[PDB]
Amino acid sequence: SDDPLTRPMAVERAKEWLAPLPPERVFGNSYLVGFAGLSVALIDTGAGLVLIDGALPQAAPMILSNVRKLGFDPRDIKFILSTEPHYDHAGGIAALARDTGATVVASRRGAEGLRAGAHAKDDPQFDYGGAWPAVSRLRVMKDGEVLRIGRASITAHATPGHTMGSMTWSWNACEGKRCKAIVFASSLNPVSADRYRFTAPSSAPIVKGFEASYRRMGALKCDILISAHPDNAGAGRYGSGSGACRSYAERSRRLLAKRLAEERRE
Ligand SMILES: [Zn+2]
Ligand SMILES: [Zn+2]
Repeated sequence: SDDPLTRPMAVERAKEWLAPLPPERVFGNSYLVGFAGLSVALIDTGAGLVLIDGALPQAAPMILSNVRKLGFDPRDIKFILSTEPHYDHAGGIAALARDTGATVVASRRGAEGLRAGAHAKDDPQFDYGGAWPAVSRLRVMKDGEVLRIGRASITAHATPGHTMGSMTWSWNACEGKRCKAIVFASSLNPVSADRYRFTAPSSAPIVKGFEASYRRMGALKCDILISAHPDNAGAGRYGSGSGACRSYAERSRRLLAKRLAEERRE
């Protein structure tokens, strides 16, 4: 069995990214089933399960194992939400969709990258090239659109900048009468291949994209923040409490400012 959808990528970086963690309940019906360096969430909606992201291709079996350790059947995963079409977050999604029958859910631009399993021309990391497992079974959400399943309501928020189709997901998780607003934030890291310039006129959609993302992340109700790379939000697997999403955005803003200045230095 040479499985195209799980054949490993980035095996050296994966030693850190995929370091194991026990799966844990976040709050309510919502759980973490990812790794030390890459977040994967699992929502039990009462009418099926929803996963958020899929890590690397070889992570798909590890994710399904974690889902089982929590007592769930992966055959009940109905949707896999995608924050971005890069192989460290989408790499395992095709395998997960194959094995579960789930529909993959993304932004319009995100879906285009998922279908291709390759970088789009306006992706800051286009020049890195490469290919990763492509996805075909795709549902596009518009910015502000809500996915309702079981008793859960998940809102899609376009949060471009890292790529044009990067997308953040929010929903409420409840325990008895107490509910918390959870945000699973796409990366906002301004990184690129070597020759890419964020200050080029052709990059303006990406830079205006970051500005819209900062405004969105400042507006969200955000009792709990799960960052696609959890170290971007700090120590531990998620951050909580007033201000988390705003701090996350400010971190990105500071990195972007530093990057723009770097490009404007002689
Ligand atoms: Zn990325
Ligand atoms: Zn990433």
